[PDB]
Amino acid sequence: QPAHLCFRSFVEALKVDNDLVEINTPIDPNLEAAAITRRVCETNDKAPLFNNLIGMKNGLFRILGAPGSLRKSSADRYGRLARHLALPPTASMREILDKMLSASDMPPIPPTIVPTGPCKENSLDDSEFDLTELPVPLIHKSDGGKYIQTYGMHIVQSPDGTWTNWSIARAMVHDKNHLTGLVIPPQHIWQIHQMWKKEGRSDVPWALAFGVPPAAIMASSMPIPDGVTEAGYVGAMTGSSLELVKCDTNDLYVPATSEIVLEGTLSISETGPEGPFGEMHGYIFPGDTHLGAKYKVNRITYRNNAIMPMSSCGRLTDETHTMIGSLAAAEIRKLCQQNDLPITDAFAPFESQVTWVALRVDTEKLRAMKTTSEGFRKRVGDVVFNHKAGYTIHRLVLVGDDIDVYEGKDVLWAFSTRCRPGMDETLFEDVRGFPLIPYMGHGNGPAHRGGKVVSDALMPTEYTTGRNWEAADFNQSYPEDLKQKVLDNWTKMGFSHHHH
Amino acid sequence: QPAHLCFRSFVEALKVDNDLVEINTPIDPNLEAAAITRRVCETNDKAPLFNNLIGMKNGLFRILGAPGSLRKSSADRYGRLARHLALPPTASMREILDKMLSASDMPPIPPTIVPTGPCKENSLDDSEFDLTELPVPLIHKSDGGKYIQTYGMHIVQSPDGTWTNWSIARAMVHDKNHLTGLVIPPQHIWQIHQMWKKEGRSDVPWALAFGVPPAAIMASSMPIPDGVTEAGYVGAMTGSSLELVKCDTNDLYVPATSEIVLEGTLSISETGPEGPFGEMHGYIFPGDTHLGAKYKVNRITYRNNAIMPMSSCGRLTDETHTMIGSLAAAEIRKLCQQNDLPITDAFAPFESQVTWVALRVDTEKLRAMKTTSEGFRKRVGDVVFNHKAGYTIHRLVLVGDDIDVYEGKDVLWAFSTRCRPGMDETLFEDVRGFPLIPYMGHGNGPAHRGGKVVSDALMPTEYTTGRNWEAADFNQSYPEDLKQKVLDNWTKMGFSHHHH
Ligand SMILES: Cc1cc2c3c(c1C)C(C)(C)CC=[N+]3c1c([nH]c(=O)[nH]c1=O)N2C[C@H](O)[C@H](O)[C@H](O)COP(=O)(O)O
Ligand SMILES: Cc1cc2c3c(c1C)C(C)(C)CC=[N+]3c1c([nH]c(=O)[nH]c1=O)N2C[C@H](O)[C@H](O)[C@H](O)COP(=O)(O)O
Ligand SMILES: [K+]
Ligand SMILES: [K+]
Ligand SMILES: [K+]
Ligand SMILES: [K+]
Ligand SMILES: [Mn+2]
Ligand SMILES: [Mn+2]
Repeated sequence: QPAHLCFRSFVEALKVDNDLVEINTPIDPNLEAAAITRRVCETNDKAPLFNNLIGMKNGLFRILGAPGSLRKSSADRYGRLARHLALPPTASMREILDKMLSASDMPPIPPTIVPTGPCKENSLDDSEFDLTELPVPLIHKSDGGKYIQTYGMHIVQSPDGTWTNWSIARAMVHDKNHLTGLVIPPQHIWQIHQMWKKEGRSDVPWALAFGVPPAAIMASSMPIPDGVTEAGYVGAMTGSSLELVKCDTNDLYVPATSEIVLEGTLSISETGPEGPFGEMHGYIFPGDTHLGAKYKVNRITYRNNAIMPMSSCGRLTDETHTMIGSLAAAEIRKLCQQNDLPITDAFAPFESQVTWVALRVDTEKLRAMKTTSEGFRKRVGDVVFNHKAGYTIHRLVLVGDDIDVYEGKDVLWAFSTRCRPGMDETLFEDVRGFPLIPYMGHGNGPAHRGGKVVSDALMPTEYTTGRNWEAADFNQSYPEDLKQKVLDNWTKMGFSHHHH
Repeated sequence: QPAHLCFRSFVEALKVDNDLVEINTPIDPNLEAAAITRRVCETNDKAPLFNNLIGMKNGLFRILGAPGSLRKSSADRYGRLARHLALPPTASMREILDKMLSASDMPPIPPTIVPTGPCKENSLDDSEFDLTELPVPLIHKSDGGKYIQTYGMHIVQSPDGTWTNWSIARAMVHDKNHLTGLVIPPQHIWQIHQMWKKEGRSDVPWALAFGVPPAAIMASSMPIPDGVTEAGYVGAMTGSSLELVKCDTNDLYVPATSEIVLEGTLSISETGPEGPFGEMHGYIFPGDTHLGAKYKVNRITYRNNAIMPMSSCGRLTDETHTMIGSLAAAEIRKLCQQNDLPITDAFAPFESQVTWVALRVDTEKLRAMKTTSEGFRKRVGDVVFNHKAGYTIHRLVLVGDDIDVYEGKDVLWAFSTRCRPGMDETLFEDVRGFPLIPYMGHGNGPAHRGGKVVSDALMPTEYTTGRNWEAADFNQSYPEDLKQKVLDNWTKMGFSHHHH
């Protein structure tokens, strides 16, 4: 099966790429696996596959860390993401995000039901598993629980059957047969949950599939529109209907090649202690436990030699930066274009801990609008910050056509030199805020509201007559023939490879 | 003579360090020298010494580019700056800035007059030179003139004789015997100029010395206090009285080992076209010429085989970042401490194009103040932004004791995650602004006023009871013994030198 359609094939792809280290000696899921993974993520090393996890019983489970993290070289920096999508490993960010957006104007390709698959190789019923006995990792030393769920896909369906959502929300083990986790607005698992609670008749039928098709985990992490079933979007994106099998204890459908599947219910009434957890923005607040959603597990099914993917998230760079930030930015780029805003590209700079999105503007189009900074900043912020795709983003930086928004250094340069603090900015206090950012949920103001800003790094003449400067750089402040002479004589004179 | 006290010895030091490329074939001062230098600065290469400059006559002149730019390795990144100051080449930024501040609580060591020196090896009077005939560089393709002065020291003295200031302000050739340049408030050359214009009797006696003692060019680029003679400060800093010779046509004194010396006057009445110039913030605005100050040159003296230093300034990283930013930040650190503010360290991040300064706070001291963010932000901004040392800085970022302000990545992390836009910031509109930043002089508001902000990246509990988080990083979210186990087994398991 292809790597983008089968997690087990994706692991083999990473090996073939010389992008995997298989650790076959005993590794402790209490911190050690996540510590190795953390170091990998902070150094852009090869992904670790822990084949000998202390506490692994009857096939549950091996761990793959850092599945969507960065490689060291510039030439295949995003290779692990490209391997989720059948793209060449040298794919640019622009090409990855375009591939993630491509299904947005295609008909869905709904999934195909098959009668069985590898996820049915083993099962454990209600008397045979205990979630406290599995090798679930403690990921950070102060975490409030063992976070079994950092890279699986929650599957829930609207009561009317019309929308089936796939999404990554965190969850940790509560006891032998329950998990707790975050289920918060405006996320789709929350939106569906609310539908079931207003009906008031039963808990939400639920499954959580780990080690799903890599193309499906990518869509699970992208804020595609309300009401859209991720399976059909992935089908369109990949040009192939995904094969799903039915759960044994409910009528939801899971990828046939899922490594591990939990089946059960998400309660519409119960809660339990959840968190704290070491989070995307680089922090944990020890002892900051709050009630979260409560899931009951009725059944586990799994592949022989099952592998659990894990995100050891925190400071730069991991799946929470490469996937949450970049995929939000892709959806925001589309959203702006559909609102007739002249945006060509969008990216969430890593240097902003993916809290900013830089929006590249077609300034020829801007000029024809015959508008001003104040008006244009307000229009952009109202579109993005009132939409779910803007949830996690607190600062939008508008830049002209000379800036490559996928290059943090150039975004930082533009922001720092072209946006006058205050005067060139519009603050938004009456929009939903992202409470996980420290300055929101542990800050001086309301955890759930405001704290957002549009910073205009467009220069004045970019609204009127056109760019009126040249950069004081080697590229722009010397003629072509001189530049080429310099480069051709560089090593000859005494001064100092693309792949490496 | 030691390298920090003699420019010619400093060039030899850079060679011995394998930090120099001597180019002995013909190089054009029309762009080519500055293009090579620009590339050096954008790639942290070795400093270029152009020994065969097309148009060099009767010893005037060779060029050294990139004299205060960065080296490639992390271990001696600031080595070229250390070589200005007799510090080991591995010196940290903290050690360089401490050495620049050390004279601030020492008695001055005034200079020693000697009867001659190498700067008197050759002379040209009023009938023998023509500044349009020398190999003065065109540094950027759209510059409004040939900028002879990018790394020399202007010397002017108060009418009462009590203060002699040394400073770098840019100047370009106007005609055979004049230069034009920037003389703008609040700079000391401007402050002295104003004194002479209010007396109204004569133009300002003036000299411009190129290739001065490296310790003296550093102090020339630092905003030490009003009224303080840079020579005595350098004397104290170095522990040695500087040797100066008298000018031939005026009574000012120049370093004895200066490579080239211009003697003349700065007019109290005349102006001439000046600029545009490719500037520190990374831009040139072609055709943006304005009247600047006008200098008359009456005499040139120079060393045999004289060498002119040159800054090919613009985008990262050159002398305008490493010296203007860092030395302002050092003076701001001192200024805050003298105003009883609990600041331990200050640095202007390169990523902010040296427009921000990050101030590290002793949060134990902050806690004893029993204050709030709003009050503390106002107090810090009022101290810094009303002082000359704050002129070039438009954003101050306050951070707690965990952040290394000399590490841009950590400053960016703190800013982006701990400062809530708007609410955690105070804007300052009634302070002097730096017009050279594009968003000031080519922006939407007053070029000379406002546009400044204090951004508080201190978390709430840092004012009260103490830090209440741990970072979600390898350093902080795993115990010591585990971390060390991981590191000791890293290459054994399969994963990947300080000098490289
Ligand atoms: C890649 C990624 C995405 C996480 C995520 C992480 C990763 C690695 C974890 C598991 C490591 C940390 C926690 N995560 C949560 C999360 N969304 C959320 O609501 N709660 C979370 O707890 N997301 C973000 C979420 O998946 C996106 O917002 C999706 O758009 C949700 O899909 P939806 O649009 O269908 O609601
Ligand atoms: C390192 C450095 C400093 C420049 C400088 C450059 C460099 C490389 C140039 C020459 C390449 C670009 C232009 N420069 C100017 C300048 N100050 C100024 O007022 N006008 C300028 O034109 N300075 C900043 C100035 O030297 C500091 O502000 C000093 O504090 C001035 O000394 P003072 O405190 O005694 O007035
Ligand atoms: K999704
Ligand atoms: K602007
Ligand atoms: K000075
Ligand atoms: K704050
Ligand atoms: Mn969805
Ligand atoms: Mn001075």
